[PDB]
Amino acid sequence: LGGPSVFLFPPKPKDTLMISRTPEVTCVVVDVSQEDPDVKFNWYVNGAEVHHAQTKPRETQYNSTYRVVSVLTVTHQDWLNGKEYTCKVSNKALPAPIQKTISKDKGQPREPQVYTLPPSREELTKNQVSLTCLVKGFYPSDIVVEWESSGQPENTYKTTPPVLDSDGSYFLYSKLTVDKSRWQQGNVFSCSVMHEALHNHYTQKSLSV
Amino acid sequence: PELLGGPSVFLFPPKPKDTLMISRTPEVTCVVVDVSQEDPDVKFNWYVNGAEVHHAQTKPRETQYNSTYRVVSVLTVTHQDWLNGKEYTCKVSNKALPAPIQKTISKDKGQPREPQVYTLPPSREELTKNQVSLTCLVKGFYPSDIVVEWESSGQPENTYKTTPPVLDSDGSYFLYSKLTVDKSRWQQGNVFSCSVMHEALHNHYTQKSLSV
Amino acid sequence: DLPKAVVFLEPQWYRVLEKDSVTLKCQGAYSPEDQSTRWFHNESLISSQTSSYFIAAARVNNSGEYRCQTSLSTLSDPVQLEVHIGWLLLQAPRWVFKEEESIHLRCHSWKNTLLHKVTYLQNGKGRKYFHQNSDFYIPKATLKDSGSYFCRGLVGSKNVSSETVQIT
Ligand SMILES: *[C@@H]1O[C@H](CO[C@@H]2O[C@@H](C)[C@@H](O)[C@@H](O)[C@@H]2O)[C@@H](O[C@@H]2O[C@H](CO)[C@@H](O[C@@H]3O[C@H](CO[C@H]4O[C@H](CO)[C@@H](O)[C@H](O)[C@@H]4O[C@@H]4O[C@H](CO)[C@@H](O)[C@H](O)[C@H]4NC(C)=O)[C@@H](O)[C@H](O[C@H]4O[C@H](CO)[C@@H](O)[C@H](O)[C@@H]4O[C@@H]4O[C@H](CO)[C@@H](O)[C@H](O)[C@H]4NC(C)=O)[C@@H]3O)[C@H](O)[C@H]2NC(C)=O)[C@H](O)[C@H]1NC(C)=O
Ligand SMILES: *[C@@H]1O[C@H](CO[C@@H]2O[C@@H](C)[C@@H](O)[C@@H](O)[C@@H]2O)[C@@H](O[C@@H]2O[C@H](CO)[C@@H](O[C@@H]3O[C@H](CO[C@H]4O[C@H](CO)[C@@H](O)[C@H](O)[C@@H]4O[C@@H]4O[C@H](CO)[C@@H](O)[C@H](O)[C@H]4NC(C)=O)[C@@H](O)[C@H](O[C@H]4O[C@H](CO)[C@@H](O)[C@H](O)[C@@H]4O[C@@H]4O[C@H](CO)[C@@H](O)[C@H](O)[C@H]4NC(C)=O)[C@@H]3O)[C@H](O)[C@H]2NC(C)=O)[C@H](O)[C@H]1NC(C)=O
Ligand SMILES: *[C@@H]1O[C@H](CO)[C@@H](O[C@@H]2O[C@H](CO)[C@@H](O[C@@H]3O[C@H](CO)[C@@H](O)[C@H](O[C@H]4O[C@H](CO)[C@@H](O)[C@H](O)[C@@H]4O)[C@@H]3O)[C@H](O)[C@H]2NC(C)=O)[C@H](O)[C@H]1NC(C)=O
Ligand SMILES: *[C@@H]1O[C@H](CO)[C@@H](O)[C@H](O)[C@H]1NC(C)=O
Ligand SMILES: *[C@@H]1O[C@H](CO)[C@@H](O)[C@H](O)[C@H]1NC(C)=O
Repeated sequence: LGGPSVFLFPPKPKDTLMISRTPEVTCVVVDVSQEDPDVKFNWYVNGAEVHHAQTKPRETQYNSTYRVVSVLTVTHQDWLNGKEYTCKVSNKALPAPIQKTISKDKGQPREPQVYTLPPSREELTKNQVSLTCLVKGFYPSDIVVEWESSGQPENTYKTTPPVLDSDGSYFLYSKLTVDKSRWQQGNVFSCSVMHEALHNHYTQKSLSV
Repeated sequence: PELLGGPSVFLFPPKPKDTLMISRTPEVTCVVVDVSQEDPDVKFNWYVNGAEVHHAQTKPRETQYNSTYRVVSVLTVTHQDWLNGKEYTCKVSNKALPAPIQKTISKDKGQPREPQVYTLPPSREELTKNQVSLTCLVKGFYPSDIVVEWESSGQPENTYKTTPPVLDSDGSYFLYSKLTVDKSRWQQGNVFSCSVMHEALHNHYTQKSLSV
Repeated sequence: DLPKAVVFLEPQWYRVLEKDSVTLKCQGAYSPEDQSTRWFHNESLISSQTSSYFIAAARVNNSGEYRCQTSLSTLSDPVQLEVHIGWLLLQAPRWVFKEEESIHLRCHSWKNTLLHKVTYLQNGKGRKYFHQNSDFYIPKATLKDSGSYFCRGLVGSKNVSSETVQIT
């Protein structure tokens, strides 16, 4: 049969990595009726009901159905150590509470070495050149590849989704477009990645010519 | 076991290597799943804008795991009938469905430009290792379904693993391929090639090989 | 002239499904001494003979326009019958609704199949969601309806929608 449905989502990596953005794990109840609502979240963190569970209102959805979201503020360390977080919801529509649990990719890590390729000499024929940031064999999928210029960000880049290599490690190529005028003047462009297997969770190489 | 509720149908296109290259048999496939204890039968009807069912030859029902006899049937295509842009429909019908469900796939539309193909060499700092990574950047094409292969003169290494096409900032796709070979072959002095197959490519082939 | 007979829809939905069952009734006379109803399909004559037409499996060659008339009761008036085929079906009593009345919408299934997570929409946006299958009684006309009203469900795992119906 059917009823309300729960979706447990992990923190977005840039939050958990880099101590400056609190990391939250959002629990989303969906298809929650208007008659028969009142959803009760029973949060669990490695065996502790943890009553800092901050929930939210009843969201208004085209399909009349309601949608409730509750964010639990997490710790940067407790996520990475491997504590298992867990949502348990009940509603008079559910004849047995629906519980689902998550806890970060539990598997043996690896380091991402960050190599940085340059434009091909023919591309310098085009109107804008493409700078490549290679990120070889790492673990796990979560990662934060980003480009920067001189001082602050560059947002003219598109990054390949993580691929699975022959050994079981994840590589990914980011790429960023730039004015041939801007690349030939000699501005230095730095590629910064953030993974849970890099001391201080932050390596960053640089490219020029 | 089962639980039932009304069968389903999935239609997949032909593999690009079979479309962009001749004397390859390219195909359209009708995967029908979730038939059950009712023993729902075959009945497959393929169309191009109304058509004949000669390229058909349904297979045998196979259940494997979950006790729902998978049924599949595959339709052969001319490499030229694709690409220009036909349609191809299924209309499969089961004695446990209201009205025969049907799906069509056709080709992707849209202006196809030719894929550029740049070739990138091992990173400066990547030479401090027994294994380097040759990189091939295929940027600027449209119809995603592209083929990328590597080779050394006349041998095909499965060393490479390639990124799936990723949408760029102008509707064109770009991808990356990585080939990890022992440095020796690199510095030693070999020539490695990145062949690219795209309907927007002269003879559907271009390779921008590289060496030190 | 004499009293008109009337056709009664059992149930009250003039939209059916290629496997749903309808039964038609006729009151007008009750043919005092001896009953007989004479039934009319698309302007013709069925040999039903009883006071009730029995349509177990509805199937297109069963739609059209219907009429009846017992041992008196003149001749019945024209009642329409549609027979769509599909999964969902937004059944209704009638569709002409002005001023202000009360509507009793139904999101029918097919071969009495269950329908999880049912929704009713107002020419796009929904208005009343239900977890299990039930009708959508709306009382006291909204004064702003009159857009395409359809419903969507879940027949096991299949994502099924309904063919639209315009009300006013
Ligand atoms: C009524 O309407 C509401 C909402 O309206 C609509 O909402 C969306 C869908 C749009 O269409 C809007 O235009 C519109 O307003 C409906 O609510 C929706 O219900 C569906 C399911 O019924 C949900 O789908 C699920 O989505 C999750 C992921 O959802 C993220 O990504 C969505 C698209 O990118 C996005 O819309 C979501 O909001 C959410 O976005 C993320 O949010 C977090 C939290 O803030 C944020 O940090 C993220 O950054 C953000 N994402 C991004 C990219 O930024 C999806 O994962 C679910 O898939 C699981 O389940 C599937 C079903 O089996 C399965 O196929 C998948 O593989 C996956 O399965 C699980 O995967 C893992 C790995 O194995 C594991 O846990 C399980 O083993 C596995 N299997 C199962 C069974 O769990 C799923 O598809 C929508 O999210 C939800 N919309 C919401 C919540 O906003 C509602 O259904 C409507 N009802 C009716 C009756 O009409
Ligand atoms: C009972 O029996 C089997 C059990 O097999 C099971 O297989 C997997 C799933 C595991 O769970 C195993 O443990 C288990 O044994 C089930 O049969 C399968 O059922 C699933 C879902 O019901 C189907 O999944 C669909 O798969 C397509 C893609 O399918 C290709 O790739 C799969 C891997 O990605 C592969 O498994 C398939 O075999 C198939 O592979 C292709 O095979 C052909 C020939 O065999 C070959 O020529 C191709 O080259 C090859 N392709 C590749 C890449 O290798 C996937 O696309 C479907 O997604 C649709 O549905 C989603 C949710 O509805 C939706 O989000 C998607 O967008 C998509 O929906 C469509 O989307 C587009 C637009 O967005 C559009 O077409 C439509 O609008 C929309 N809807 C539809 C209907 O098309 C989907 O995930 C399997 O194909 C199927 N058969 C298999 C695996 O052989 C069965 O489900 C079991 N019962 C239950 C209850 O689970
Ligand atoms: C009383 O009148 C009603 C109408 O007022 C009438 O209902 C009609 O019956 C016919 C009989 O089939 C239906 O015709 C179908 O029309 C659809 C369009 O929706 C077509 O797609 C169909 O074509 C198929 O049928 C042929 C035979 O299977 C195939 O050879 C052909 O290739 C197609 O596959 C089909 O012709 C019609 O939809 C209904 N409804 C109407 C017209 O509103 C009813 O039959 C009359 N009473 C009696 C006793 O017949
Ligand atoms: C029943 O349907 C078929 C479909 O065209 C038709 O040949 C036949 O005449 C129909 N029966 C009647 C009574 O109309
Ligand atoms: C499937 O049904 C849902 C309603 O639950 C609807 O929002 C969605 O549009 C349907 N599928 C697709 C592919 O749109």
